[PDB]
Amino acid sequence: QVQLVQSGAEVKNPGASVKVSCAPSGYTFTDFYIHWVRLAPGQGLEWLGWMNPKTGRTNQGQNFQGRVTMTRDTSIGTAYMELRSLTSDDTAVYYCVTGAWISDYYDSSYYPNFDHWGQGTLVTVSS
Amino acid sequence: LPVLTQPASVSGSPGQSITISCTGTIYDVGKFDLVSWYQHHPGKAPKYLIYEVKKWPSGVSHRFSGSKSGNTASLTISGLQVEDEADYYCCSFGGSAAVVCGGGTKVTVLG
Amino acid sequence: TRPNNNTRKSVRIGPGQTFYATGDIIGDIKQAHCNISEEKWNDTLQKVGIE
Ligand SMILES: *[C@@H]1O[C@H](CO)[C@@H](O[C@@H]2O[C@H](CO)[C@@H](O[C@@H]3O[C@H](CO[C@H]4O[C@H](CO[C@H]5O[C@H](CO)[C@@H](O)[C@H](O)[C@@H]5O[C@H]5O[C@H](CO)[C@@H](O)[C@H](O)[C@@H]5O)[C@@H](O)[C@H](O)[C@@H]4O)[C@@H](O)[C@H](O[C@H]4O[C@H](CO)[C@@H](O)[C@H](O)[C@@H]4O[C@H]4O[C@H](CO)[C@@H](O)[C@H](O)[C@@H]4O[C@H]4O[C@H](CO)[C@@H](O)[C@H](O)[C@@H]4O)[C@@H]3O)[C@H](O)[C@H]2NC(C)=O)[C@H](O)[C@H]1NC(C)=O
Ligand SMILES: *[C@@H]1O[C@H](CO)[C@@H](O[C@@H]2O[C@H](CO)[C@@H](O[C@@H]3O[C@H](CO[C@H]4O[C@H](CO)[C@@H](O)[C@H](O)[C@@H]4O)[C@@H](O)[C@H](O[C@H]4O[C@H](CO)[C@@H](O)[C@H](O)[C@@H]4O)[C@@H]3O)[C@H](O)[C@H]2NC(C)=O)[C@H](O)[C@H]1NC(C)=O
Ligand SMILES: *[C@@H]1O[C@H](CO)[C@@H](O[C@@H]2O[C@H](CO)[C@@H](O[C@@H]3O[C@H](CO)[C@@H](O)[C@H](O)[C@@H]3O)[C@H](O)[C@H]2NC(C)=O)[C@H](O)[C@H]1NC(C)=O
Repeated sequence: QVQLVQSGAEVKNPGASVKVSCAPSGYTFTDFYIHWVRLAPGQGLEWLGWMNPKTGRTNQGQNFQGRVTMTRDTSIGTAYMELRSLTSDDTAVYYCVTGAWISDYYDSSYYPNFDHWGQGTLVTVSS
Repeated sequence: LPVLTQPASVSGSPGQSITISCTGTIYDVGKFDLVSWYQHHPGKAPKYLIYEVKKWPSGVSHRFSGSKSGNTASLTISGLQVEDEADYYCCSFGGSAAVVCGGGTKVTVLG
Repeated sequence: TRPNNNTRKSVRIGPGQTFYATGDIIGDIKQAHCNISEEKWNDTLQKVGIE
């Protein structure tokens, strides 16, 4: 079984920023892409962005740019997801997701072959 | 984003057959077969049971199967039980350069 | 193939004439390439060697 962990549940004030984690192993971290989604509370989920673990290329949802940013380090080998402008209505379970294999001759970043999922990072905010 | 029109609930007694669909736009699925379906179950981590529209990853009963026609795809089902109740979702290719997901649905199988 | 999926951004230079330069690239920036089955190439190489 592949090893996969996020940062635990988090708490903020509305309008603040978040730094949710994902630190998997079992495969070399530059093998498969990393994806993030927002599981709404009683509504359909929404898609945030994807990581190329091997390069600085990034892409995010067409509605979430500016609100979301997301980076990675290789000294410790972990990637961090960020989101500004939190509200009480968007409090949700934020999931780390594994993408498709990384090929240098064709693009598979957007393939939704999500074989592995994190345990879920709940975030809730209050005044 | 287009929240694909999932029917919020289609169900009946155990052993029934249903088809969870979700429909979008001419541009999204008309050039790819990138569709996958997921599960949610009182708050636990999700499951992953169909991908590439009609392909099975591994530990999945073949009751679940895929279908496609133009702007819409579906998750075909036959032979349900109470354990099959879950929040099923569809997420597929949504243009440059991302995926988009539907409105969700609950299989309210009775009992 | 060229796996990039590029796009056309428009410019006007001087009066009533135009030239086009690639726009913002969609998706991951992969590498361009060709492919040849090594078996058919190799059978060709040895068929030319025997000659
Ligand atoms: C020009 O020419 C070039 C070639 O010269 C050509 O490029 C090639 O194209 C191929 C076709 O697209 C492409 O093939 C794909 O390969 C994928 C993976 O490749 C191999 O890797 C794995 C090895 O597994 C990893 O990870 C495990 C842990 O899981 C680990 O234990 C292993 O050790 C290994 O470790 C990693 O790190 C190592 C560190 O040293 C490293 O050495 C390893 O190499 C590795 O990086 C093997 O198991 C495979 O057999 C492959 O041999 C392969 O996954 C992929 O198939 C999937 O994608 C298809 C679409 O491309 C789908 O249609 C298909 O269904 C497959 O779907 C699986 O994967 C998804 C997730 O991506 C999953 O959701 C699915 O359910 C399914 O998973 C199934 O298995 C898992 C268990 O693994 C189950 O849990 C599931 O339930 C399923 O049963 C393709 O086959 C090839 O890579 C590429 N070559 C290169 C170099 O890029 C190019 O296209 C040509 N182009 C032109 C224009 O000419
Ligand atoms: C490779 O790269 C190309 C671009 O270089 C991508 O192609 C574009 O993909 C985007 C999706 O990211 C497409 O977006 C759609 O554009 C439509 C254009 O609308 C105008 O033109 C049409 C047709 O002429 C008119 O009918 C229309 O009235 C407009 O004048 C939009 O209308 C679409 O918006 C609607 O649908 C989306 C969902 O599909 C909804 O979210 C919107 O709210 C709205 O209801 C849509 O945005 C774009 O058309 C593509 N262009 C071309 C030239 O192909 C490829 O996707 C990319 N491929 C990969 C694999 O990365
Ligand atoms: C190549 O370099 C050029 C700069 O020389 C980049 O163009 C610049 O892109 C930025 C970011 O999009 C533009 O500024 C933005 O303007 C919006 C207005 O809505 C503002 O809200 C943003 O905060 C930001 O300031 C900038 O105008 C633009 N430069 C010019 C001359 O128009 C370009 O993006 C680079 N290429 C790539 C692929 O990134």
